[PDB]
Amino acid sequence: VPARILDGRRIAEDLLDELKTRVDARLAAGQPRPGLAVVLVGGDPASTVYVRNKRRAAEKVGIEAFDYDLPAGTGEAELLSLIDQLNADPKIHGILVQLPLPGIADASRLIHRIDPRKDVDGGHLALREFGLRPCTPRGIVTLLAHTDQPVRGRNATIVGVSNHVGRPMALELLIAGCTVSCCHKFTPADVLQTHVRDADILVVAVGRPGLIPGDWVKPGAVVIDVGINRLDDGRLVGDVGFEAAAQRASWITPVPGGVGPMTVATLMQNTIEAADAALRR
Repeated sequence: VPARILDGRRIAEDLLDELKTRVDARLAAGQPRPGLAVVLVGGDPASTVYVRNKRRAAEKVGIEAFDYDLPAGTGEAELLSLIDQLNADPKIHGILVQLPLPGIADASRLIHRIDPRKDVDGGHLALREFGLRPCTPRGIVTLLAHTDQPVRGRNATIVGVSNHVGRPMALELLIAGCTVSCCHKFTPADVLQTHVRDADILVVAVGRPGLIPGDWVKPGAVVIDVGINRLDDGRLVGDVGFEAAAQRASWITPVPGGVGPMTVATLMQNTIEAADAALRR
């Protein structure tokens, strides 16, 4: 695609650096290093990769990763037993169990057994993967700073299903000097089209496939499409027609799919928050 890929990688790296600073400040203050148990059952290739990315993120931050790789065919009973052991171990601050578990379609009883104070994992929109949860309102500017595209003086359009997720992004773009328009899922299609066609910065957070045909995208635009729509046939698409969009945009977010680095980095952040919460009573 002539458009470059605007993905979670650099915002993740930045967050891991910040998290390593926090773990160092904890160790400077005599506190334990946070421990993360990551459980993998079986040898599914994608899962093995996901778990390796988690453990590697953990080591990069200085969290001690305690690895449990268990054979396929391990039953619910043995997993509950393991979980109970991790629950009881004071050096373990967070517990992640990698899904899916071979032969255990419903993982609910296992997930619920994880002590809530160690439940560090705990979605029609890929907000977490792009640092665009409402609780991180500076996210959209951080993401755009990892393009080579100007912000100030440019036209931004935000297409949102809730006023609530769009509002902090609209706001940060206003403060960054953008001329901003907010369109709702109910905005008439012709009006929507007009505002997409004018947008150098396009943020789409609706969760409806096909909402924005790719050819509407302004040449040179930054397209940030966080919808995650599961189609009829299993496939994942965003709210924007990716192939058509990617011939016009200067930067575009990737087709959703898999577990990106920013999600993993946020799991490390949750681990350190859990370890920090445990120093109370």
